[PDB]
Amino acid sequence: SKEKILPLAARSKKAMLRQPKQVAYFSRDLNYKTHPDRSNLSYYYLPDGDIDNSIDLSVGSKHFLLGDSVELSKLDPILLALKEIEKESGAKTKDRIITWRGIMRKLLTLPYDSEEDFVLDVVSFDGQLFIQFNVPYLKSKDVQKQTEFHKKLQFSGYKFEKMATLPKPWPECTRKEIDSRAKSKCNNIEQYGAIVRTGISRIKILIGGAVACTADYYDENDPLSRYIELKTTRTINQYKDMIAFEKKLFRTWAQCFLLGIPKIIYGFRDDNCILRTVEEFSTNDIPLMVKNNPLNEQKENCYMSSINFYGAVVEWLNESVKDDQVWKLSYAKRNRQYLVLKEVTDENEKQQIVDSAIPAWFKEWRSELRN
Repeated sequence: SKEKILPLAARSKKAMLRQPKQVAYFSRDLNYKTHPDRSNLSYYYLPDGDIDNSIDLSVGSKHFLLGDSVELSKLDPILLALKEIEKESGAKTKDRIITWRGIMRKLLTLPYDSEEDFVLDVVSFDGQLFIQFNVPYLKSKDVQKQTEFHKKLQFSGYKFEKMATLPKPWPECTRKEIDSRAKSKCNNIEQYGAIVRTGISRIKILIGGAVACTADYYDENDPLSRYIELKTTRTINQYKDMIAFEKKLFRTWAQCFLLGIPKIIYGFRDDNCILRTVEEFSTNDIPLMVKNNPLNEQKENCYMSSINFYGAVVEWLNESVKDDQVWKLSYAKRNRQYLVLKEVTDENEKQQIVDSAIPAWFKEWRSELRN
């Protein structure tokens, strides 16, 4: 089993970035059946009075259910989307890299935020690298998932998301469902997402993304501008707080910039899970705020280095695997020097990984496509 080593300090300054461009959207139901609709597409709404009212983010914690990552981190929604893309287009797309935003954000953050361990399938069916999490690794993640404070934090985030949104546009949204947001559950299953055909170097990449909610409505021409991402962290009170804040904004900027989402509404929950203050951000403004901070003015801008490293990673991916060759891309927190690109063999793990990642529905779909 051949293996290739990619140094962690490698950079590709040549590659420039194409602007993000959405192609299609989806609405996964509560039964993990993805549908091509905007059922879960919510609308942002939060007056200043609500954050003046000291809303509690911990109420109804026991009701917080959540699905499992094994069947969640699956390319099946993107696979269906591409299925109709080639259904009416009639020809395979030039896109090569297909994955989820989580892997991309993790590998962008790697040069400076390297505290991550993961294994990535590198299946190359039909000359289209369907990178996604290794399915046996997903089962192992359940043990690695393990407490109560972290789950409380995710519940705080989802409650903040539910409190600052609306199932319908504000005009048609009746008062009863305005004053019913706090009495609903927090389902971590149904989501609204879309596929983005971004670009780095000379490779077209399809990335799915769980869109939190649109700003005021859905713009039929440039939907990316109207999209908003909702996040919340502990309130800032000292220098260590704002340093952790800056790291969180680094990773959030990486996430949004890969999806090309301009706005960031960023909550500030206190010690006891209560929202205290909120404030907004623009995606393009993040590096300027970070590198022009009057407080603790003190290196260089990690954004360009991360972008160049990600371009080098894309070049590595498109140059390493030739065709229909499954690999396993992994990184250990103790490595800190290289990327582990090993290929799996024995014609059993390869076949089971291919079947799990790509259902036969897509595999048979390409058969008539070649016809």
